[PDB]
Amino acid sequence: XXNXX
Amino acid sequence: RVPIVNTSLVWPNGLALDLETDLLYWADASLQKIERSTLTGTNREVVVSTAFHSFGLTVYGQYIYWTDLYTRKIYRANKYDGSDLVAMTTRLPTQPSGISTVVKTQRQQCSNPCDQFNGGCSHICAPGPNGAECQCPHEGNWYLANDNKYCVVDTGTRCNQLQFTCLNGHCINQDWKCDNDNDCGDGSDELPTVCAFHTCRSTAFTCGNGRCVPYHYRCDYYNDCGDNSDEAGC
Amino acid sequence: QPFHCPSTQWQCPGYSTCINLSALCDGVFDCPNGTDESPLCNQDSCSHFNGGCTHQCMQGPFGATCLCPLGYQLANDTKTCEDINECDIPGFCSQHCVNMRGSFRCACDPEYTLESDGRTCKVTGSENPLLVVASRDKIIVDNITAHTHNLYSLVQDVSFVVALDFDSVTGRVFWSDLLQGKTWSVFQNGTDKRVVHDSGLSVTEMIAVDWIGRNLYWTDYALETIEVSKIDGSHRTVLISKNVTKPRGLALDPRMGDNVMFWSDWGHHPRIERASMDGTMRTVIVQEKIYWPCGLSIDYPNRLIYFMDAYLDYIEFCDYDGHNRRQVIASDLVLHHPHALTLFEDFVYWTDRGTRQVMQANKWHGGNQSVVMYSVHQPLGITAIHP
Amino acid sequence: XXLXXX
Ligand SMILES: *[C@@H]1O[C@H](CO)[C@@H](O[C@@H]2O[C@H](CO)[C@@H](O[C@@H]3O[C@H](CO)[C@@H](O)[C@H](O)[C@@H]3O)[C@H](O)[C@H]2NC(C)=O)[C@H](O)[C@H]1NC(C)=O
Ligand SMILES: *[C@@H]1O[C@H](CO)[C@@H](O[C@@H]2O[C@H](CO)[C@@H](O)[C@H](O)[C@H]2NC(C)=O)[C@H](O)[C@H]1NC(C)=O
Ligand SMILES: *[C@@H]1O[C@H](CO)[C@@H](O[C@@H]2O[C@H](CO)[C@@H](O)[C@H](O)[C@H]2NC(C)=O)[C@H](O)[C@H]1NC(C)=O
Ligand SMILES: *[C@@H]1O[C@H](CO)[C@@H](O[C@@H]2O[C@H](CO)[C@@H](O)[C@H](O)[C@H]2NC(C)=O)[C@H](O)[C@H]1NC(C)=O
Ligand SMILES: *[C@@H]1O[C@H](CO)[C@@H](O[C@@H]2O[C@H](CO)[C@@H](O)[C@H](O)[C@H]2NC(C)=O)[C@H](O)[C@H]1NC(C)=O
Ligand SMILES: *[C@@H]1O[C@H](CO)[C@@H](O)[C@H](O)[C@H]1NC(C)=O
Ligand SMILES: *[C@H]1O[C@H](CO)[C@H](O)[C@H](O)[C@H]1NC(C)=O
Ligand SMILES: [Ca+2]
Ligand SMILES: [Ca+2]
Ligand SMILES: [Ca+2]
Ligand SMILES: [Ca+2]
Ligand SMILES: [Ca+2]
Repeated sequence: XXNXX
Repeated sequence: RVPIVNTSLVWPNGLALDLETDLLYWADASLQKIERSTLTGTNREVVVSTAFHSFGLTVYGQYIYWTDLYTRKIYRANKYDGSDLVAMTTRLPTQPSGISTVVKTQRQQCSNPCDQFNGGCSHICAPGPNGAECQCPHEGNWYLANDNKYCVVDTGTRCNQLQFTCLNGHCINQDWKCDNDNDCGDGSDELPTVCAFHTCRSTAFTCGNGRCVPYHYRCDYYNDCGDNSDEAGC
Repeated sequence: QPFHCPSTQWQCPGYSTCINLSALCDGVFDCPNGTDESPLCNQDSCSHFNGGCTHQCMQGPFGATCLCPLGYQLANDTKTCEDINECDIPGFCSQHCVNMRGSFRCACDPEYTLESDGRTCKVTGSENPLLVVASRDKIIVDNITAHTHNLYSLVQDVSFVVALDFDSVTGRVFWSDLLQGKTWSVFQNGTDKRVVHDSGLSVTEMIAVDWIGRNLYWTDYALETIEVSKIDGSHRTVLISKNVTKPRGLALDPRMGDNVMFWSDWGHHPRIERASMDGTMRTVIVQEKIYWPCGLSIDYPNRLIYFMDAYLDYIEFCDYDGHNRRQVIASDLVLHHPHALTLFEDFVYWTDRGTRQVMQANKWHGGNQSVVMYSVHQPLGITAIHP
Repeated sequence: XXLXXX
């Protein structure tokens, strides 16, 4: 997915 | 600035360092594994073969703790081989991010060269592998003049090795430093930072306060040594 | 040479300082760490009747040291050499490990041939194995041709396949359809889809054919029975019914020496049960540290029953009596909800309903983990077609 | 995933 916080 | 491990990392969210054994740990979110290696990155190994979307990582004692974004838990495993894998928390209401240990015992301590006259740097210094490394602030354009000890404005007027660079950009000749004469005007060439490591020409005379004067400035027309040591002991 | 102590003066480890040679175990710490007063000092030289060592001997600066040949190890007190029991470490020898005085002997079943190393053996046949898995809509068979995996469907009219097994005598593939409530059979070439059980099935979990006695065993979750029938499905009877709550797993050992059956039940008080086929000699073999047991398979050369767990998330094996229980994959996040199990040579294959993948790994230690294929739906059944 | 295949 997204490697965000 | 050099790369340590750079072959197959994708999404290295976590990084940890174990001072007890000097091994480096990191975690990958896409590869979903936690790897260890030496500080040089030679003895690379895999500690945990499946760690999901790990974000934070921290090693204390015999275990490595990491938070997982996918399954909102905190896990642990043995730092050497990844055994004893258990979940510290239930599924948290939100995704945990970041992790650290609170340790009361003082960690490894070493003598900071910056603790002595700011290490000779002008504004900001940090202890390097061999000695204190000077640095310049984030605002303004600067360059490491004067043996990388002085941060001076980067106007492009680079000046000769036969000269001493001031904080004002003026380059008096290098013999004028630390003679208790404010040749800089603002006293930059006379600050205690440089005089603690400077030294007096062999063809000059050394003052008690660290200043340097030619011999014809002793017991002479006027006092210019700063502690009356030129006029004393003729 | 660069600055160090290149002369005979005894240099302490890591330091730029060297000391006199008389310092060794003389009573006063001379090196910064006291290496002269070494923990291995005050041991008699090898002139003291070989220093008591049972093999070759050393009498270096640090007291004395006993050494042993290959296949041997030191005792705790370094008094004598001791043999390594190479068969006591699982997976060291693929089949039938035998321990010698300082070495090991190995052999494999008549279907296997030993390799250059005397530990590993491979199948003697010239035919590669086939891996058959049960996706919801289709049956997927993997041509295992030197890791050149090639997916293709086996049968087309499948709607919901759960169980899978094969008959080597006739070369057919058996499966049960959950939506149709039928058991089918086909040739490995996808031809001759004939029915065997057309009614009397509600939720058939796994199917295990008896290739020696020409029988067919299966477990039905809704009926809570273990049933047996002829290989063509003619004569059906209920085999096990007393305390059978939620039977899932099923494995068979039709070899006349064993003639034994195993099944798994995940009701209250879950357990793995062992009984002789015809259900006379019934006993429980595994009931400790078990919760949602799922899937069974038998290592025929070693007579080990491999079993899996969906709640505790492990893969284990044990003897036919339940003893020598061991873990191959435990405390590992790779397992989420494994369902079915399959063995071949030294590899173990299982289907995971959580990750929707069928995976592989060393059937002894659980390493060398890899992915076999990704399935759109949950892969339920799995079996390996090979003589 | 619930264990009941049905
Ligand atoms: C798919 O495989 C099946 C099973 O092999 C094939 O069906 C039949 O298989 C037999 C195997 O022996 C073939 O050989 C025949 O055996 C009889 C035994 O008495 C023998 O008398 C015959 O002379 C012959 O050797 C048999 O030919 C074959 N049946 C057919 C229709 O040819 C089936 O053919 C295979 N289908 C495909 C897609 O090739
Ligand atoms: C990954 O890291 C290695 C160093 O560990 C890099 O290898 C160096 O590459 C430079 C050129 O970029 C050479 O001048 C060095 O001699 C190389 N060092 C060695 C030991 O080979 C490698 O280029 C890096 N690769 C990437 C993709 O950054
Ligand atoms: C699938 O596996 C089968 C069985 O091993 C392979 O069939 C043989 O393959 C070899 C090598 O190509 C041929 O020389 C033989 O003639 C084949 N025999 C038969 C009965 O067909 C087949 O090639 C494999 N197919 C794929 C896609 O790998
Ligand atoms: C089926 O279940 C019952 C209940 O667990 C079994 O009865 C128990 O059997 C043990 C001996 O193995 C006794 O020690 C218990 O006292 C019994 N409990 C009760 C409540 O009766 C019974 O043996 C099982 N029967 C079969 C055919 O396996
Ligand atoms: C995965 O398979 C590889 C071989 O494909 C294994 O590699 C061996 O690892 C052991 C232990 O480090 C070494 O002693 C051998 O020299 C290795 N052999 C080869 C051919 O690489 C490896 O053991 C397997 N997985 C594990 C348990 O690490
Ligand atoms: C050897 O010593 C260790 C540590 O005391 C002990 O744990 C181990 O059981 C001993 N092994 C044998 C074979 O005596
Ligand atoms: C003083 O002497 C020290 C040691 O030799 C350094 O050379 C230093 O650079 C000297 N000072 C000057 C004039 O640069
Ligand atoms: Ca001056
Ligand atoms: Ca003067
Ligand atoms: Ca000593
Ligand atoms: Ca031995
Ligand atoms: Ca689970």
